[PDB]
Amino acid sequence: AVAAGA
Repeated sequence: AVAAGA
Protein backbone atom coordinates (compact mmCIF):
# COMPACT_ATOMS: atom_id res chain seq x y z
CA ALA A 1 0.00 0.00 0.00
CA VAL A 2 1.40 3.38 -1.08
CA ALA A 3 -0.51 6.60 -0.57
CA ALA A 4 0.66 10.11 -1.28
CA GLY A 5 -1.24 13.29 -1.00
CA ALA A 6 -3.62 14.86 1.42
